[PDB]
Amino acid sequence: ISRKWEKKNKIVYPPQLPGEPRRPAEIYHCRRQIKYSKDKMWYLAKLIRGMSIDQALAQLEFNDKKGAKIIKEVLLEAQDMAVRDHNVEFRSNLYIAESTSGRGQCLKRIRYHGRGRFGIMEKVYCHYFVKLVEGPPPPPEPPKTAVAHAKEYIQQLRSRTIVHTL
Amino acid sequence: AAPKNRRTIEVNRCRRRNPQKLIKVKNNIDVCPECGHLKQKHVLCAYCYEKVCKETAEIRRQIGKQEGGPFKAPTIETVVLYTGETPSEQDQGKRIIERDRKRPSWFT
Amino acid sequence: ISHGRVFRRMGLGPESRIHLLRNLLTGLVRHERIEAPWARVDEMRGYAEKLIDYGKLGDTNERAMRMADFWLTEKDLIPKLFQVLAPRYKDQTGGYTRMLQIPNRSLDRAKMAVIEYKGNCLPPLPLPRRDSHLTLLNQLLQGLRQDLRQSQ
Amino acid sequence: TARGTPSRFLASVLHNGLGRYVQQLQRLSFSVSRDGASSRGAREFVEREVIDFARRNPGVVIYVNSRPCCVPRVVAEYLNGAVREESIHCKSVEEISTLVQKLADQSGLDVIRIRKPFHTDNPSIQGQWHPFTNKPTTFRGLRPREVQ
Amino acid sequence: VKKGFRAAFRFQKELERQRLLRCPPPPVRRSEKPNWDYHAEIQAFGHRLQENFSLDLLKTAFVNSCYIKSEEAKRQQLKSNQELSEQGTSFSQTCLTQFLEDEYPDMPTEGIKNLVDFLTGEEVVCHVARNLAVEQLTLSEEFPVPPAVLQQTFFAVIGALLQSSGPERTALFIRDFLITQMTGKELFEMWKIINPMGLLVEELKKRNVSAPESRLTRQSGGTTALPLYFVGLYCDKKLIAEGPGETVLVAEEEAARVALRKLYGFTENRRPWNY
Amino acid sequence: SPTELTEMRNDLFNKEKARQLSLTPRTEKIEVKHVGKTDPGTVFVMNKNISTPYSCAMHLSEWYCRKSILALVDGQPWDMYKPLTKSCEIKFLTFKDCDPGEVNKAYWRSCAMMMGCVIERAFKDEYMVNLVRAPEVPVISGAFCYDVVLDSKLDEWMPTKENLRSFTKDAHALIYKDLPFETLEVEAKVALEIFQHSKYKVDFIEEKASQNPERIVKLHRIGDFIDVSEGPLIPRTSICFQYEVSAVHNLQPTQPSLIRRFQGVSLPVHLRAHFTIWDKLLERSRK
Amino acid sequence: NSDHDRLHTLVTEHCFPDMTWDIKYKTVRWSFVESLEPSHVVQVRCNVYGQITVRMHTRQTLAIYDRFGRLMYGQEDVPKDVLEYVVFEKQLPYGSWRMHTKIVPPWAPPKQPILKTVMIPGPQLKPEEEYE
RNA sequence: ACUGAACUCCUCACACCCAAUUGGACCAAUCUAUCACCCUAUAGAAGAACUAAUGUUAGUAUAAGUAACAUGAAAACAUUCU
Ligand SMILES: [Mg+2]
Ligand SMILES: [Mg+2]
Ligand SMILES: [Mg+2]
Ligand SMILES: [Mg+2]
Ligand SMILES: [Mg+2]
Ligand SMILES: [Mg+2]
Ligand SMILES: [Mg+2]
Ligand SMILES: [Mg+2]
Ligand SMILES: [Mg+2]
Ligand SMILES: [Mg+2]
Ligand SMILES: [Zn+2]
Repeated sequence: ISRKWEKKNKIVYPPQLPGEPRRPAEIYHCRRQIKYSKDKMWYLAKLIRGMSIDQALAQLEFNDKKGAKIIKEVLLEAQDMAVRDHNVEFRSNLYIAESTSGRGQCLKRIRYHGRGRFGIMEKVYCHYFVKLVEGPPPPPEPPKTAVAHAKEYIQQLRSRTIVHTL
Repeated sequence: AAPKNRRTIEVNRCRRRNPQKLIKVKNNIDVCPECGHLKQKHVLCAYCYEKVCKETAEIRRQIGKQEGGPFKAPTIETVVLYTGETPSEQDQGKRIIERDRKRPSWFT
Repeated sequence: ISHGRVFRRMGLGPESRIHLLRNLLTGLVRHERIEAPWARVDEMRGYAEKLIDYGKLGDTNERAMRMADFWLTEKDLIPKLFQVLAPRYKDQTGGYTRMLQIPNRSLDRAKMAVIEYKGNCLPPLPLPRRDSHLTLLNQLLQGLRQDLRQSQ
Repeated sequence: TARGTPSRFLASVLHNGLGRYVQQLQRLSFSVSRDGASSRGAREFVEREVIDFARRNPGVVIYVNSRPCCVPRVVAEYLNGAVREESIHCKSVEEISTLVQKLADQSGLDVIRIRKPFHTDNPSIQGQWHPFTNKPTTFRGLRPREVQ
Repeated sequence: VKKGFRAAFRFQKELERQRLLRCPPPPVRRSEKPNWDYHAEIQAFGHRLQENFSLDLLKTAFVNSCYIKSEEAKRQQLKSNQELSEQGTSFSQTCLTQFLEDEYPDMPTEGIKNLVDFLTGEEVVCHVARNLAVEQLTLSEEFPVPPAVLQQTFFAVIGALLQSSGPERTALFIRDFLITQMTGKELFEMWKIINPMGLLVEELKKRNVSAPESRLTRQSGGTTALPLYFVGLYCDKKLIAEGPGETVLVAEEEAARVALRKLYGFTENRRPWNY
Repeated sequence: SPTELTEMRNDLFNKEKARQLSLTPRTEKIEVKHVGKTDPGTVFVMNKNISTPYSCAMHLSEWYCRKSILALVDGQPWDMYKPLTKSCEIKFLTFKDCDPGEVNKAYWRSCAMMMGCVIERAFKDEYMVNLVRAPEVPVISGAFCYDVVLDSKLDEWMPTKENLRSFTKDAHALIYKDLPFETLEVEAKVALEIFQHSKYKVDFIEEKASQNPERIVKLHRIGDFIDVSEGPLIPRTSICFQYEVSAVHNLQPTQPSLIRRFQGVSLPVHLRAHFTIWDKLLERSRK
Repeated sequence: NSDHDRLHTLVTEHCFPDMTWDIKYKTVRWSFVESLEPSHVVQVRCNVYGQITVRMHTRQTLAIYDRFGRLMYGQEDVPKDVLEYVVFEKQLPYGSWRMHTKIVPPWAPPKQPILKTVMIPGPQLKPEEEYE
């Protein structure tokens, strides 16, 4: 098995020079062996990707899926450790940069069928990962307007060359 | 009927990452003025409702102790009085349920 | 097609639906406040109002007594229905029940509702209160009202 | 295949032939082993041919390192910064000579598909064709069906 | 486990290669890598350029003042290339001016100065030094060598060539290694200008010629989003130059640029440089 | 030139900001206790004269930041971006409080200031515009008013519907810009230095310096625009959602100079009004 | 430099967690500058362990950063005057004198203020509970 | 007239397009002899090479988060009701 996500919190950067932008804080947290399908967990992860910590918590508090409570607990733990140990000034000044669900170690069981035949149930377990980055959530990628999109078209037209000749 | 070919991960992603399947963002979440916990606009605050349910459970335990047995529903009104409270003029002729705690602020 | 069908299909059939509503309504009469799945509460609200009306009809009315006897499985509530609830609402003409939505049941995430009889002794629910009249929008609308009143 | 491989355009390093020809190869490094059948050819090359090549190519610095080695190698560094490493493992003296001569005559550009066998910085002398070449003009520049 | 060593060694080599590609080490000056002898490298530099450099002069050219300062600071716990670089830069500017004036007598002094500045600029000189291996032999206190220091070292090398072989050989060197850099380059790609129409008007005034009349020679797709306008500048009803564009203003500006090119004799089909 | 006047006023503003910041160097921890109904008992150790009630809301949660418009530091209304001075008790006031009157007044003042900025940067160069004052009118009045003296060349000119709509478009551009409401407690001397040209603002500054015990005056800046504030303002302009410069009425008693009152109306994002109600409010905001 | 190997021999085991626990995953730029008054012993006491109290009034510098190299305590350049009462202990066969504990008197001046603002949450009340 | 092949010419290079079968030149990896000593050489050997046997074992996919499964009601969780 791999446990690199936990190690990711132990990387120490060298001191920044005074004339350098303040490096945003980053907190890697995860919960391993959640009794929940990674496919079902992925929907919640995608839902909360890119949102502020408070908005993500609000969205998860009112979600009926079982994984919502687990993700909320993980996010709360991440916030607590970010404030205590990663020198994050404000609780709410955090946004979910990364949130993914990983397959866990699963167990195989037998499902009895009608005519003495059987199938192999898998007691599915999944991991859950979050990276919390300090600072306001990045603005959503604005949809490309007609002006810029026609600009792209004209650039493509100009890029044309006389192919297969001198 | 059995599948004729394994469905590729590309097709499966196209299917199961569709917006129709993605979880929709709720925009009716608000902060309860009373306690500041999160609630939905059309739903009662969970925290405040838990307060009310716990106080109701205590009052109902007192009611059960007073009644003392099944099928003992009173034929008269009921009034809940807390420590340091006395039945008022309209509270006369109504069964009194005594609570050992002080009057809650939200209760009136 | 269910155009105009006003009764939900609950339980194991019509009789089972009636019995489920009967149990819910008996609990409502006993406790003056009940939590139950939102659909069942919505279905039982009308029957609660109808029981209040039958109680208003009077203790001595044979039809009202029979209806109460059927609808209250615990017979100790019939005196309560005829001597507490009905006198309480004698002034009112309707709206004896207050129904509100509650956070979904943790067990199965069912849509939950709390239904109570108005004027009960239990602690008040966190009712939704409209915005204060002193808000910016409400004060502007108050200005509208005053100007319209003065002009016409 | 071409689609599964990078491609470039035929080019020189610094217009290598315009003013004068500058040999692009600048450094050769032969890692050879005193003992080992693999580097017998490399040893013979160092004994007999490396000096002649060195004096024939004064612009190339040649280093010879005798080190315990199971696979003798020649590393060629060109002026443009390219580095090409070729194993001379079990190569005869003539094979090593030809390989070294090819490295000397080669340029530092990558050996990948070349899109065109030619490269002109001034492809046109009479004016690159445009739709209005060969099209006669009209009085007052009146477009077809123009009233005035 | 499978008995054997060769497959394991190969896999270790592949893992090392992938690790290096993913996280390449910080760049290191070639001097610090194996197989480096400064004297042989500098001699090979001279022989590669086919010029009989004086070794001491070339060493003094390759050594920089900042390197001397860093070396002295380290020693706490040599002649720089300043004069050689100054001489080389001065001679290079004068010789490039001579070349350009001889090749394009109609080019104005401003254009000649701008072309010389382009040829001796940080970008072009840095590219030439990088592909001539001056950077490898450059002694500097920081790596990669900054473009300013690289340019200074290259001009110091030119000055050393001047002091060793003479003005004629140095001029040949410049013609070979800087005049070639404008091959394929466009006049206004090398000399940035603003208001080419105004500059052309000035030039015609100097030549005692009336201001050109901009006139629409050809047109296509006027009302579309991809128009083509060919605009010609007419002098006393005589076409001097016509240029295309997307809008009429752009076409006129480009026609002015073409007219300037023709007047200065830097047309695309001009006589190629002689070597 | 007006651009030069704005540049020098902003320079003085920044000079005063830096002067106060230097006067308050290092970091002194001040204890501010949340006395609000929710999350009671929380305590924030804050940088003296650096942190803000907005920073306290940042510590609390994002909902506090988004919903809180004012702060009652020790019972007095403080702008959400006004630096805190001493250990105190803080309570956040939103638009939907039981008694949001103070928040309404702050919103009214902020909208008036935005209108003043739009007016000052609307007219053409030749005409001269002098912002006399933002009269403090009740919200019941149905419109926030800003008083301006226009040039004698325009004393006979009344804005058209298109001109009013252009004013609204400029105000909406400001709202989209979403500039914070920077605040300063600046001594009357520096305030008069900043506003020396504007006689009306000079006398208003003198009046405020007389009213308050000391000569401390409230200067406020949205962007490149500095004005004397009758009180605390909104944190940011993006709080405004609906905004409409409704009318311009020429005050009847104007012998010396013609004072025009620009009347407008706005509603924050928290209190959006439906289209029809908004139209009726606009109609009533032209009196 | 986080030279825990030498710190183990330089400080007592009772002191090492205090020396190194809270400073994990953060760079410290502690530096020394000339002392102000000569260090002198204060008192000594005593299977058998030595004990020596030394009073120092020196001048020092701090710059404690985060995992991300952003300063969070003290200026790196400006030095401060430090009054410390350092207690050494010794094992009595091969043990030496190592820092055992720093005694901070109640009258000592408050230390340097923190750079980041902090919050101290009040009682997280359950529904039945009410704030007091 | 032109277009038109792997035919033919042209610059360079040539053993480098037939099933079963047959001849030949090389060779991956392993061990042994002796070398070598950042991966090898000359030889001797052999469990010496897998895109295919509804091949065997193990892992994980697809079908699929689908088929299918489950807890009578309220409540003081005492208790009561159907
Ligand atoms: Mg069986
Ligand atoms: Mg059913
Ligand atoms: Mg053909
Ligand atoms: Mg043939
Ligand atoms: Mg086999
Ligand atoms: Mg295989
Ligand atoms: Mg197989
Ligand atoms: Mg699946
Ligand atoms: Mg299906
Ligand atoms: Mg089913
Ligand atoms: Zn609440």
